[PDB]
Amino acid sequence: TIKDVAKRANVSTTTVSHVINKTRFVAEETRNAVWAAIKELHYSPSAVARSLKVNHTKSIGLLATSSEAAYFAEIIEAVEKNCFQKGYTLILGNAWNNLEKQRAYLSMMAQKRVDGLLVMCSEYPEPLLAMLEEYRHIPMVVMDWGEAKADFTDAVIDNAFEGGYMAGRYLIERGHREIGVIPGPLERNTGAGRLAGFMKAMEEAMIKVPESWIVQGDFEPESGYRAMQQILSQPHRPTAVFCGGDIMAMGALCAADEMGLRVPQDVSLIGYDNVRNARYFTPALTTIHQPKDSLGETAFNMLLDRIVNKREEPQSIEVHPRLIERRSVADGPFRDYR
Amino acid sequence: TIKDVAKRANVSTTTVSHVINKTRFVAEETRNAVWAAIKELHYSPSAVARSLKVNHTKSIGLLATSSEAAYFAEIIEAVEKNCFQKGYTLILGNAWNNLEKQRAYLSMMAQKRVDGLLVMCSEYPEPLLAMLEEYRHIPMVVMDWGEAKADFTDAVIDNAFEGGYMAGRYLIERGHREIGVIPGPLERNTGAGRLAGFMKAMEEAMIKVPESWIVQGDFEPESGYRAMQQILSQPHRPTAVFCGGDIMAMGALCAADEMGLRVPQDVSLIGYDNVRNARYFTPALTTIHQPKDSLGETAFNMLLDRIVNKREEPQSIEVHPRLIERRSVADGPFRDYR
DNA sequence: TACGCAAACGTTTGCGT
DNA sequence: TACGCAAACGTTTGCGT
Ligand code: HPA
Ligand code: HPA
Repeated sequence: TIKDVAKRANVSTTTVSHVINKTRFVAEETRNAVWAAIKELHYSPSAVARSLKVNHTKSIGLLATSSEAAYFAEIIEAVEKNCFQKGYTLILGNAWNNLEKQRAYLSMMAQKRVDGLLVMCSEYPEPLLAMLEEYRHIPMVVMDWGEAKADFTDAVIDNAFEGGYMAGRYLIERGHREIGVIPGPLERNTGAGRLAGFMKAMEEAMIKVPESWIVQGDFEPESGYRAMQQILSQPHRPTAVFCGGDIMAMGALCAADEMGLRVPQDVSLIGYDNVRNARYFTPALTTIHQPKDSLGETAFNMLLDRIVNKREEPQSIEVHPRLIERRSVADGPFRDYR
Repeated sequence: TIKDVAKRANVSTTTVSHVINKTRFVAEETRNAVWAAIKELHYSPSAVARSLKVNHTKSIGLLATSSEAAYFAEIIEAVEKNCFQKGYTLILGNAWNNLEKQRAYLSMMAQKRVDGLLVMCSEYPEPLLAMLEEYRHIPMVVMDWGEAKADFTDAVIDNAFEGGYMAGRYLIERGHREIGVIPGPLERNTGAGRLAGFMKAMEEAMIKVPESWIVQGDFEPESGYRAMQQILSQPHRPTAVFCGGDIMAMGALCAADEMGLRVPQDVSLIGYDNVRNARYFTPALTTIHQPKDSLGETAFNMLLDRIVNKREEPQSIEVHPRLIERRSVADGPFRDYR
């Protein structure tokens, strides 16, 4: 069709091209003439044709886990913002923690020739680390690890341990000594690592959380419901709960309510993520905030780098979590003795 | 690179192609040989090269409004599921109700040559109806209108009016006669149309909602907070509130709480959307459920049709909302007199 | 029986003059 | 000064034999 444009215009397609991408000087007269064509002809320059030549699609892929999840969801909208303002196109893909599903999108992606690869897989088994590294050729960053798992990728790191530690600390310094925890999947950084940070702060205070007081969640409100229920539903119960993430928290909240307990009056609860509307939880949720936005833009940024600046060596950037005091927490029994 | 494969293999690229797409018979012997190459050579067939020939990208675009929003978010994850299982690639794009932003992605999209176009723009001014129809050439469906605005598109329709009406009805039949409403943007179906459905049921009962009892929200919890606050914060207040959508509802909830009112003890409240975790709202939210999933798959489906079956005429499919009774509502003063 | 020749898809870009 | 010739990018596919 570029051939058609050049013809109504009586100029080479070579010309037509040039004006369309201001890649060389063209007489005004001519320049206009081209547009004239472009417009009546109702011309849309084929990006694939062009991609085929110039060798780059100007499009990138999000090999994510799932997008409905609050946490996720926000991280994405960010990444998207950055793609846009920097001309990039977004290819969203959810593997649902499914190897086959991953090997698939991974491939679809390579074939579709995405310029770089954004990776958010949550769990990362050897089997996955492997597939991932057969595409080391395509530039990519994994935006969800705690430490730098491989050498063939860039990494953004959240310090979800210092976060877990802040979480504990707060409770500790609030009067609390009988604490419970519902962590996320241990096969996940935001899961395991958060917990760990929490437990250190605890050992440091010689608080010993009883195993009957620690219940695994899956980051989904239902898991939160069940956990909290399991906790409060027992002879002896803590006065404070640390919840692996805000939506589970939102779950934990409900159940405590359905069991007629008061938050934070009867049970204090602190979560983690600082999700968009945790402030409208009831009560307004006190949590640890994860800089999802920065996390996103910081990821785009590294990728872009490797991309244009053709960087080879790996990189890793740390991002930092911070306490947000809302109102789901209250002074514990030992506050006055400190 | 296909040329490279055919060479290690000592066969025509023509061959190589054929085996890769089982498009004609190839001697086993040969067939294997090819793979052999494909594999060591570590070959990934270029989809763009191929797209250039076969004329179809096998990829589709979501010209959406925003993706973090609960409602939205879910609709998307659906659409994505369907793209995947049907080989399609997803291009997510948020125009944020910004014309320029829209004219942009719209174009990026056409140039990128998406096979069909999924449209979810929320507000739709003439200026937008126009741009949209300059791409009538690219197959597309708008999955967010109440009636069929244009003739150059397919349409999935939600009956958000029958929904608004159900909403009212419930309240009516529960003992309620002093009702309030926080609707979504009137420039939106889920906004206006829901309201309307609500108001009819009201006129039908000769309930007259006082204008000081109806407050616009923007579908965001903060708007909900403010509205509810505005309502309950006044001499005379209703005994029941209909909330244009679940997250705003979640907002309305909080504020009522911060004003020491009880839900549904002091104020009954019913929302709309039936968002993924409205069950974990506190109290468990009673709302109108919107079949987002079906809405999604139903959209993919129509598009696919036009796409493969090269359908020209427009179509429109209706989907239906339904009452979900949770516990944010209680019998009003007139329940016994019915 | 089983496979190749070669032109085409829609652009970009180096050497021209 | 201001523009074209023509080959190339990586595939697919019709006519062959
Ligand atoms: O894996 C996760 N899923 C959902 N929310 C989360 N917040 C932290 N990690 C996660
Ligand atoms: O426009 C909307 N935004 C967010 N949630 C919604 N639920 C219905 N309509 C909307």
